[PDB]
Amino acid sequence: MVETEPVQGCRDFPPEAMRCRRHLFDVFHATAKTFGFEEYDAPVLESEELYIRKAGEEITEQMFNFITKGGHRVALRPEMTPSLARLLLGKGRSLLLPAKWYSIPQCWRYERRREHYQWNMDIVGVKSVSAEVELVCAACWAMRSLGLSSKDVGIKVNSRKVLQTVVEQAGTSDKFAPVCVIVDKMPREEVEAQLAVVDAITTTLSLKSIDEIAQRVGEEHEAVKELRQFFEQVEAYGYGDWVLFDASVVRGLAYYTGIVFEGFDREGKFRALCGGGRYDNLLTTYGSPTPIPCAGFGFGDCVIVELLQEKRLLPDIPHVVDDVVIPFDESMRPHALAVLRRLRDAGRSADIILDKKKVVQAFNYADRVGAVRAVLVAPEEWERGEVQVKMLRGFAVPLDRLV
Amino acid sequence: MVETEPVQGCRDFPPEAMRCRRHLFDVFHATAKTFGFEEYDAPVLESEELYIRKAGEEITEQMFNFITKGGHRVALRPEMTPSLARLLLGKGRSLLLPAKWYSIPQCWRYERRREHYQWNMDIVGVKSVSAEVELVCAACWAMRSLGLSSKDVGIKVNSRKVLQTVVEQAGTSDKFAPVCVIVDKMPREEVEAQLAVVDAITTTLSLKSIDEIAQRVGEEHEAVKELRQFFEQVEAYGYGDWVLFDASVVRGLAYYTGIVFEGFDREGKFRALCGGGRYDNLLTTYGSPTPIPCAGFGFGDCVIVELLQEKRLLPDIPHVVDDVVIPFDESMRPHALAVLRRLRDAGRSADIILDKKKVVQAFNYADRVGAVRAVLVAPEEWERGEVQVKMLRGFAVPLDRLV
Ligand SMILES: N[C@@H](Cc1c[nH]c[nH+]1)C(=O)O
Ligand SMILES: N[C@@H](Cc1c[nH]c[nH+]1)C(=O)O
Ligand SMILES: OCc1cccc(Br)n1
Ligand SMILES: OCc1cccc(Br)n1
Repeated sequence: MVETEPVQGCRDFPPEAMRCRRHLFDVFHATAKTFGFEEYDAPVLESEELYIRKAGEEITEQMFNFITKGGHRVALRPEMTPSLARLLLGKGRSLLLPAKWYSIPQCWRYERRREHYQWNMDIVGVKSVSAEVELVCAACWAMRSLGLSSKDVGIKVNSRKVLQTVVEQAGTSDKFAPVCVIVDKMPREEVEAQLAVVDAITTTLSLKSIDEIAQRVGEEHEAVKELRQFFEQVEAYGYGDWVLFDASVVRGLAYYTGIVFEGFDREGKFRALCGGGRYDNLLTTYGSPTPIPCAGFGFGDCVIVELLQEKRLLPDIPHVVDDVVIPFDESMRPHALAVLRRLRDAGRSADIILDKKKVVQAFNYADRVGAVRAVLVAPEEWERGEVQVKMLRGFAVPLDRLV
Repeated sequence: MVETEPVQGCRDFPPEAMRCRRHLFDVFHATAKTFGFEEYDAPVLESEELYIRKAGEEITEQMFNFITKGGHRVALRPEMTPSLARLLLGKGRSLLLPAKWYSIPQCWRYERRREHYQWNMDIVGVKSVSAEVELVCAACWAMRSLGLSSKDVGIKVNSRKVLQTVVEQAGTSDKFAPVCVIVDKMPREEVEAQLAVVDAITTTLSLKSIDEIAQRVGEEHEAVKELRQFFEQVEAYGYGDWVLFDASVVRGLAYYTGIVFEGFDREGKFRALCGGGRYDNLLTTYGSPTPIPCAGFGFGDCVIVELLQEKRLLPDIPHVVDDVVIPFDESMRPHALAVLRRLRDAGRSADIILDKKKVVQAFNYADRVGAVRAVLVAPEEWERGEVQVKMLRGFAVPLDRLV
């Protein structure tokens, strides 16, 4: 027998599991539409070059790469943001701004799971914190659409500019991104050893509010005015109970320059539900002649499902279909087919019993596939221009009155 | 600057191109729902073993394979059917039958395009030709939903059992599948040379009707009764002008045992639009203790788009959004945000102008993103509990009357 299990660290999605995934994705799609984002996509396969950032990122360290037969260094994408930037840079001057683009790519890694799907939402060409406001609200919106509340989850919000200022007011301005990557890992003894290759860092990470950080850098330091505006806008949109300040949040990615944020469950049981931030320099580093402000987030398909399961928000939903058409016997098949065509022509989902079987087993089959209605096509009714209809969740009906 | 082009033989889908793809996929999905098929998925990455069929298939010859860091022979899937069978075999006795499963996987190759998406539709556990009838009708349905008619396209239909009988009545019963693979290629001189490593084959390929093939094997040879039933059922479903007999159609895949079929444009300008057939032995060869009848097709995303472009059936459709909310200035942002929340709460798609800009440039922006309506939020109206609304495809309105 063949190996029936999927390849290492990858998931199968038979119909039952696929209905769950599709329930999650319907939300990602519907939230994007609500928020005016436009869908895009790009090859899962990208040049390895794309991801050579040299900051010790976990995401790049764990890159699922290989060499083609032609000798080209390639990778299954570990994230989407670099692909987005390539696309943006490819368009350059022709792309109208601002742009709001989303996608739900499968992303990969090698080392546990080797794949996941990740909802990506990004705003391009918006300088102001309104971009981050909308992104954080979109993530809250999706979580709320899935049945969660602000009692279940929150979004922690910070700015890297603060640490930047503390890095700046202290000793280069060359390695702010590596430091973030290390500080993101916060085993204190281990983290400090990595930073050797500091006290103001730990202190400012532990500062508990905007007022306390305003004391450290001024009531108008770049980062203070943005956060107050951010919290003020989220407040005004009505999702104020969903967001809060947390100075320990920097994220693991090199390219964030400004506001960063992270979704979490309020019980402390799970990893981040989603993660994002402003990355105003990425496209400059890809060789863009003009700086392109950007901001966005990734929202994985696994952590959220665990949370939804824990909260009893992922009930199995069975397959449904409107009609199951049942030939009384094989002589009625042509006529049953004509009825099938009408039902489908009217926008109904409909099966016809494909195999040879007895009526009562056809009815049982109808029940098992979650049919709302069974339509029996029998000789005596057919000559009266009728079928027998029966609701499952039988009285004779004219063919025209079925739809 | 970074390489802005995608990796060799792969396609980018910026919003414009993605709208086209999504138009095609909406059809694939909606047809599957109409026909009662259930969605499933599986990893793009599969064990190379899965595809070792040793029949000289083009699809396996051109397999995008590699070795992992752990030394495991793997491949980006060249087709989906083997993945389906793995899943089916994994379930075995627990899977209720019949089952109707669909998916729209990206599939890959190495050699031109290295990737395409392919709608897959398969019926499992149905012995009779009704399976093939429904599959062929589903493909016609999708094409018709895309604007095509039976004047534009058809489906050629055959059975491999005929050639099987001619192979059987002639000299082993071990290499029927390799012969199909060669005969599928029909450069006559080249094809005959391959078959050396025959006249009844060419003759029967050139037979022009069911009556002529019935003369060669009997009015009830397995293949004759099935085809008459097939054409009779498709006729009864009302798609008789879409289908026809063609004895030269065998398809390139080793595993087809019965009825095979192929979609084509009636002008002779394009390759096959879709391709499928019955494959009643595949799961036996994977080690299933019980024979599992199966039938299905693949329907690519490229040929169909070319055809639709040629027929002027793929007009660009611009982005749309219901509302664009416009702060009169920054002081109105909080209030504009509250309005944004209401609109979205009511199921509308809505943007808010994120950047600082003048009203008339906001209105222009609204027009460019395809907004149905612009909602101006200005101080004088706001204190009257109102905004200014203006249709694009402005009169004052109470906040409650916007939805
Ligand atoms: N690529 C980021 C998410 C993101 C999208 N846009 C900005 N950030 C991640 O994987 O965490
Ligand atoms: N795998 C086939 C299509 C198919 C699906 N089911 C049966 N056949 C192909 O690539 O042509
Ligand atoms: O960002 C972590 C990550 C990247 C790719 C795949 C998986 Br699973 N996890
Ligand atoms: O069946 C031909 C095929 C397989 C995989 C990818 C592409 Br493009 N074409």
